[PDB]
Amino acid sequence: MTNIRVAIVGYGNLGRSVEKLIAKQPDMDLVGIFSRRATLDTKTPVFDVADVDKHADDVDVLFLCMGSATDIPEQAPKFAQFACTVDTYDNHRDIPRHRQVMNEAATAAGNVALVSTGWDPGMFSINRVYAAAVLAEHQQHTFWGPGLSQGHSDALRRIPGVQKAVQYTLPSEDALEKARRGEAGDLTGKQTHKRQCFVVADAADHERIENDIRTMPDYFVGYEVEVNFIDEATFDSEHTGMPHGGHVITTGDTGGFNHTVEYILKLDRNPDFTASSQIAFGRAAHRMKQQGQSGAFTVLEVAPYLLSPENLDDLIARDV
Ligand SMILES: NC(=O)C1=CN([C@@H]2O[C@H](COP(=O)(O)OP(=O)(O)OC[C@H]3O[C@@H](n4cnc5c(N)ncnc54)[C@H](OP(=O)(O)O)[C@@H]3O)[C@@H](O)[C@H]2O)C=CC1
Repeated sequence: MTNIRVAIVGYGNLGRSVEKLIAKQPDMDLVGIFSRRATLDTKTPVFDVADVDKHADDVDVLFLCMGSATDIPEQAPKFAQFACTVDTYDNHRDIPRHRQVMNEAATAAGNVALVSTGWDPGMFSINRVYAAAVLAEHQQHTFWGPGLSQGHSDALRRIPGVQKAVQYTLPSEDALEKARRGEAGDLTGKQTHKRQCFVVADAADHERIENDIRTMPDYFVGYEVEVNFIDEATFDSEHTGMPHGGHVITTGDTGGFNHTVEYILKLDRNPDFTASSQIAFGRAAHRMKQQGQSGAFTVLEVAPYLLSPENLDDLIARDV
């Protein structure tokens, strides 16, 4: 058994998660980390991202863990010419373009690029397509959370007087139920999710801050909001985590008979589950290349069995 040689590009939250999780794999060897920074807090060999071309023959798959916002769009295609790549790119409106670009790079180099893996895009995208394909006439919605929202948290932190803050996006239990019954067709995004804020500020600024939040356009205006002014000690203790998750609910009618399909994710640590998904798809990319395949693919184009470290025969005999 020849293990798959993998490397990590970008050492942030995701990068640390995949590094830590590769040890739990029976068929993978971490060759090193390609970073823009020289000094990293790890015993794993660190290399300059500029020297990827010099290790092209020591690596089978590159786990791209840089920022989706800017890094991915411009850097990703370059790495596809050196080995199979796996990213968790999440800009939905840019995925078709990303795929086309990654496909040209991967095809030319003869590698396989797995784009937009993770839980969303990723696992949620898969369930969305499966549930919609099965239930011809259907209604579908995806709720996010309970979970930390980085975008909304930043809006909170930029309010004058806020020392520390975090906001959790929580799906409205009322909206979830309606969706399960198939009566959520007419619900706005303003009523499917609730917003919970935890702010650390001087008691004298509480009245204003609370009002700034409730009237903040786009972010909180029109939503059910709940503000909590906690002690710094309480914040550091129970609000320095990265939890997340969500629900993908699909309902359908088969002639006077309703069917509900619900996929739920409860993650204690977002980067850990994302890394787990990315890794599994890393195994799939390698396998696909072996089978003579090349190009860029989404999670919708890989047969399920490809992500598993077990042989197909064991899977069919035990899990089908
Ligand atoms: N599809 C999905 O379900 C999901 C996708 N994602 C995507 O995955 C990505 C995850 O990145 P994440 O680790 O959370 O974010 P970070 O910002 O922590 O990591 C981003 C990049 O910035 C760099 N950098 C990291 N830490 C530092 C630092 N301390 N000082 C200076 N530079 C640093 C890194 O590159 P370098 O080491 O080279 O400096 C790293 O690759 C996101 O962009 C998101 O779009 C996230 C969750 C889910």
